[PDB]
Amino acid sequence: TMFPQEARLRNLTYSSPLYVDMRKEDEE
Amino acid sequence: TMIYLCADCGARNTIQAKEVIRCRECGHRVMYKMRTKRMVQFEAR
Repeated sequence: TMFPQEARLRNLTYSSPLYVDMRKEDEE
Repeated sequence: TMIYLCADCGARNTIQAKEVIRCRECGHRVMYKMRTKRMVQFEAR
């Protein structure tokens, strides 16, 4: 995980990933 | 090559040119640089 501001200087962007449950059919 | 120092631990990382930036007995991946010797001329004004 990120620990800013120990980040920043690594010119790192401070985001998190999105996870959306997608439906195609296999119950889950 | 030279020595480097970590942001947290500070232990001597003494790591080699062109490799991977990190530490040894711990974690995190940054590092600053030891101050030179170095008796430096400083006026008191």
